[PDB]
Amino acid sequence: METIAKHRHARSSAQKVRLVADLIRGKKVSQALDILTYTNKKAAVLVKKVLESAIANAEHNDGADIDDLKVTKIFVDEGPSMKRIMPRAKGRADRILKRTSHITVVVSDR
Amino acid sequence: AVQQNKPTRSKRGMRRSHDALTAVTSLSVDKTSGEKHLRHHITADGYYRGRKVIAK
RNA sequence: GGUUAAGCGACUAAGCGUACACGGUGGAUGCCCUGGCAGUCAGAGGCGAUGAAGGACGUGCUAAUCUGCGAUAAGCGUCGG
RNA sequence: CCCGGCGAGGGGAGUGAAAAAGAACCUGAAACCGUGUACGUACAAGCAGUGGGAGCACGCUUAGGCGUGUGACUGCGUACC
RNA sequence: GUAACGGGGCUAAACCAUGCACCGAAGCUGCGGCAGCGACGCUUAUGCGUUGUUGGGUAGGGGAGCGUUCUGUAAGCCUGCGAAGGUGUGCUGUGAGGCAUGCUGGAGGUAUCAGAAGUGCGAAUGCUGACAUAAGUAACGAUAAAGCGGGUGAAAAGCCCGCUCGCCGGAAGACCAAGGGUUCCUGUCCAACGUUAAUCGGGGCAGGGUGAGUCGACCCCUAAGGCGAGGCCGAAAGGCGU
RNA sequence: GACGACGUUGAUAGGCCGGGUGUGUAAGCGCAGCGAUGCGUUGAGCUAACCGGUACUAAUGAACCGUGAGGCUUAACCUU
Repeated sequence: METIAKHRHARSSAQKVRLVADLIRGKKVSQALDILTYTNKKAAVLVKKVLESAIANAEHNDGADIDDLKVTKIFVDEGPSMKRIMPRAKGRADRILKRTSHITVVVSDR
Repeated sequence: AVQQNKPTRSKRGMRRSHDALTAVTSLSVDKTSGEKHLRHHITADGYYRGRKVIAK
């Protein structure tokens, strides 16, 4: 049995988030939580929130046990971008992109 | 000042091979409170080496 | 089976490449028409000091915009359906 | 009903022929960016292909020595308008 | 930078004369297949038995075809027992192509023989939209400067309160005109906006707030100048002026 | 990044104690003078990175990575 939790339209570039995601791939949930607690990155808070939600879904919907769960799969996907204008010198204008991403976490008893 | 050719995606990955970060190898356990904490750091509840430092 | 010597020799992937499977981004393609384009046969070819064309502000059980209307203000009288 | 900041965003239940039709909504192509698996790659020099060709993986086969993916080594080879 | 045989290296693997072998091209021969033009069999609505010979190609001339949208044939034919479109696989022709079928999709498609064209894109520093590269690199806007305690909150270097420190003071203080038009006060919210966070804001939403016989406008009077009944002048429009 | 020293069985850094060096007679009090000042206590007070010492403060018990006798062939040797 597998349980899925997602966070779509997160305000962070996929490249920055992917650094944290690779840290907990394939690890146990108990060990994964400790690692995220002592990581000084903004994306760590975002990923930790999603992982906790997936764990809760397993008990309520599937009736699983914490001791047998581990992070089977994890990946990050790019989302829509927002266009903005930044004035420059001598009357020139520039385009600014504010990227977002989708975060998916899969936990299973395997 | 500027490039003459477009770098490939393969080259971009090669430069990025040193950007991976490292996790904490391990963390200590308090002697009295029993909770986990960073080595040489105060615990969340205010303990340190079982001395109960100020926890305001 | 043991020691020494000489010759030969797989298992590593920080990353990267090709193929396949499953996704994200993006809005092409197919299908659709209360909108347009070009004509035929009939109309009518003017409105205004009895205040025009076009506008401002108001008007509901009503905060905004559109349509209608004008302090008798999403309406009043009369004759027909 | 559950996680979350009486959030954003998700997992169940329910409606429906269909929810991978959930309002960022018919169909959902390409550039571009990711996860998984097989094979190759850290003493080798250049339009990256073409002719020859070992090994490995996999599907077949009345072992029929064939099919598919990968490509150590070697001859030739300086894009298009 | 050896740099005046392509390199090793050679006393023949150098030079002259004579002779016999072998290597060597898309040239010639052998085997299989396609097409153009000739003469013959008077074959034949023409394909062959034959039969000789030919087939590099820019500018350019001549000949023959594939596919796309629309009209007739069609009140026909195929289709919810799954159409167009999208994505794979197998077979097939000399080529542009064609046929069958798995998955996705959920309502239209069209043989044959004729007819008509907005009928085929890689380039024009082409036009519109979407997405890459440099790169997680430069930068975050006057070098007047900050430190600590408490409070609120999911979260406080930036918000509120308190004690210190620093800066302007003919202003970086106070009151107006011009211009702007609710930015003013209170409650509430944090997606977007603020070059960071945000509980805060000139941001989102709702309510409240501008009281004159004496201040200003209107009003009475005129300057520069404008308009101007009659009038003078000018093809028309119109110009000057009491 | 790297490189060197040390972590209680301890002088690695700060503080502390003594000394050195630099500056040049602190403050308070007393005396002389109408006063500005001068003189005594006094070469006084203060003193960064330096020298010789000292566990007062901080360098915690653990945890983590790295394994378990190390291929085939031939010759000489153990057994010249």
